[PDB]
Amino acid sequence: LAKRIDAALIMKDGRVVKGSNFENLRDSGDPVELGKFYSEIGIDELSFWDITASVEKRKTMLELVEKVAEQIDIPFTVGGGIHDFETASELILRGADKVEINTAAVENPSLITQIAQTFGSQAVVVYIAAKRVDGEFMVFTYSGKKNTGILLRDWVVEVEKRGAGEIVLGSIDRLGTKSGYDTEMIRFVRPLTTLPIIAHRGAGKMEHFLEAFLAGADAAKADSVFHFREIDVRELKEYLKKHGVNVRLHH
Repeated sequence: LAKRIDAALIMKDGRVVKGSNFENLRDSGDPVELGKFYSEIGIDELSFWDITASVEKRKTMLELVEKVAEQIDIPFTVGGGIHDFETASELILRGADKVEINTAAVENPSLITQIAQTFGSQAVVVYIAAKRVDGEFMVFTYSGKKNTGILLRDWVVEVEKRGAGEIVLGSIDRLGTKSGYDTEMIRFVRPLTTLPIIAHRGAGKMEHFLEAFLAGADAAKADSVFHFREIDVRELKEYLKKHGVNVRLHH
């Protein structure tokens, strides 16, 4: 399949955290307007991550999903504190194409299977945050605070066995950096799974996306480099096509 370019948006209380630099938008911090714009200029899929406070979170995420499904015609994923099947279900039914889970999946891998059995594997995205510790890739939960002691190698295989549809591979060793995606980590995971691999963390320039795809990623996700206009999405896709990457340009 064509390589995918994904834009991630962090949100809180229905607002894009730290907004964006697109002066042309009516509200540069509105996730619906920003997402529709990305879909117009060439983003392939959107992912929304919510960090709203606990008492308003459930209704806030449902309203978000409802609004973006109305206005956007590319697939989108929703995530952020999704801990059980009922929460995932009502978000998909309200409009999301996919849900993203991480900590709750590590603590109860059967949750992956639970969601897939009603919504299909393609609705389940598992985010794996990994980091080198004493020479081994380890899986971390709770926003990177807990070394689970689980080897990246083992968790990737279990995630696929449990029925996930795709994996986001986030390198904690690259967060906040602009030196490139963790291509060693991507190459390490690639032989272990047939699932689509979405690269995350470290992107700083268009060449980093080419590197990630050469490493075996099926998609590359980024956020601030797009929102603050360090990389133009249309230029990025033209650059990748130029150098041989296959990218795309109900009763």
